[PDB]
Amino acid sequence: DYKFWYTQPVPKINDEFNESVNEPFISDNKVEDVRKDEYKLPPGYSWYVCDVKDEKDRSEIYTLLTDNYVEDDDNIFRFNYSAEFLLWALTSPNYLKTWHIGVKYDASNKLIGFISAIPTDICIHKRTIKMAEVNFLCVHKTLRSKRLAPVLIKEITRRINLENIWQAIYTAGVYLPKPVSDARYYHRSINVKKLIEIGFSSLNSRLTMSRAIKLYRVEDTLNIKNMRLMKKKDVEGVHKLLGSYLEQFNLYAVFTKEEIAHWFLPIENVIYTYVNEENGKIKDMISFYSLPSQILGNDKYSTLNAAYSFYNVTTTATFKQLMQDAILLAKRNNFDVFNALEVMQNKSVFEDLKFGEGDGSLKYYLYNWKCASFAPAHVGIVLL
Ligand SMILES: CCCCCCCCCCCCCC(=O)CSCCNC(=O)CCNC(=O)[C@H](O)C(C)(C)COP(=O)(O)OP(=O)(O)OC[C@H]1O[C@@H](n2cnc3c(N)ncnc32)[C@H](O)[C@@H]1OP(=O)(O)O
Ligand SMILES: COc1cccc(COC(=O)c2sc3ccccc3c2OC2CCNCC2)c1
Ligand SMILES: [Cl-]
Ligand SMILES: [Mg+2]
Repeated sequence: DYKFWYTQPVPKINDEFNESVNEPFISDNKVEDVRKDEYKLPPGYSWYVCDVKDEKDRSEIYTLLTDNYVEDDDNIFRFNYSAEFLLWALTSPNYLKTWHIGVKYDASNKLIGFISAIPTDICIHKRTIKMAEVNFLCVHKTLRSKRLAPVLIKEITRRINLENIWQAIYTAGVYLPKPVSDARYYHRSINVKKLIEIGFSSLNSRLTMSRAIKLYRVEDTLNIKNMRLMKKKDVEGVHKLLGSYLEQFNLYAVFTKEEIAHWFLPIENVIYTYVNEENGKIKDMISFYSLPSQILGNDKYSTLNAAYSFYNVTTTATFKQLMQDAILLAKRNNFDVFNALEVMQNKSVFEDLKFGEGDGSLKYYLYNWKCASFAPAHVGIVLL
């Protein structure tokens, strides 16, 4: 049963829609009727408006996530998004401070809950809808299974609806009512030895340590020799290349020139974008973001450095060549592992490029939207 989810404008567990259905569950909503009062929290807890632009507020959000955010099923790893990453993720064009919602415990003044949204135009099945992208829902490990999460969700929904937005996109590893797509992740080993010493990867009697190192070795030469860090001048070119590529997919964000500069211009230890320019034209792009995991209870290593495949477009190479280059660029930036979802064209290169299947999948969800579900090849958006 999904006692909370079932009260919400999302599909029931059995709902399945034709490709021709593509619409809200609840249309003709009115901003004027949205509740003005904040949702009621348990006694001794208060809403707090986080200023992601303030170093100190931002560090409180960081601590909460470092200690309490997503772990894998074996709880060896916990996501450790850096402060400077959270600042990029939360301050895209037209972002609203009042969509960055904390909850404090009054007696300690400590942040013990968070939820965020940013505004994004989302094209679902060729209809572009102004939506909210929701992320970084977190409750402190000590406060789990007390029905705080639905209060966080309902408060942000109300804050979102105040801006006349009635749809959202979000992703979770947990299964909820009901995904529009479901994409397994794959991982390409870069620093083999580390990955074995921490348990992520393993050896058979056939595959010895030296043999595993050799298996994953890469040639430090790019397939596209002029692939270079993106610069401000490249923004219009990236806009045209990415914008045109993304139109083939069933689900994707429609990016303005301003969002392209926000989402792609490199920031050390956050976002890496490389371009291939020919006649002042951007004809190829690789991008990936930095998402470390903290390694729980390993005597030797505290952090796994991990590049996450973001948006990759080639017109002068094979997609395999392009991704092979993405892997090398991540190795050049001291990543231990390169992670990708089986979205867009990704899956076609995983065998050849020596990716291993992960343990699970990332589900893609819409709020207050009814449509046909689809295979993840047709997914054209990567969240943070
Ligand atoms: C138009 C605007 C629309 C606005 C909003 C759109 C929707 C946005 C939705 C959010 C999108 C966020 C995307 C995102 O951030 C990326 S997915 C990452 C979520 N964060 C984590 O997993 C961190 C580790 N865990 C936690 O901090 C807690 O376990 C959380 C806070 C997850 C749940 O706290 P708790 O102490 O374990 O649980 P209770 O408080 O007792 O609450 C249980 C109720 O929460 C439902 N639940 C559990 N996990 C969920 C999840 N990941 N999405 C949605 N729902 C989730 C659950 O199914 C149940 O409902 P039910 O009884 O019906 O089954
Ligand atoms: C620490 O636990 C993990 C250990 C190993 C692997 C994972 C992976 O989980 C995910 O959801 C993934 S993979 C991937 C690969 C490329 C691009 C995105 C993602 C992704 O979603 C991201 C976007 C949604 N918000 C969290 C990360 C977890
Ligand atoms: Cl209610
Ligand atoms: Mg709770």
